[PDB]
Amino acid sequence: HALIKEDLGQWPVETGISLVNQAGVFAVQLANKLGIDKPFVLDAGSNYFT
Amino acid sequence: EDMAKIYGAVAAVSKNVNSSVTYEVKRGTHELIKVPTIPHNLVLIQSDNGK
Repeated sequence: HALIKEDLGQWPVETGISLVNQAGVFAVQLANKLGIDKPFVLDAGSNYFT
Repeated sequence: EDMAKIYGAVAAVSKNVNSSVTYEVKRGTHELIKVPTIPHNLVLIQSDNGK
């Protein structure tokens, strides 16, 4: 048996309060992890071999 | 960065919601003491000859 797992981390969620407000806080941290918070242009063209 | 500040401020407001209160109900309650003996207040008076 084998499987492929995508690990985006663990984010605690508190009940009794609005979920969307907590999502916004975690959204900026998620963008920081993926490196997409600041304006960027992808250069992966040279990442190849023959 | 300024978006994290705005999002943090909103979450602070949403977290200001109150859940419940807790208190003790003790008014009207008093402790009980225990009396060990029964007061009779009786004395027997008898003459010397017993008549």
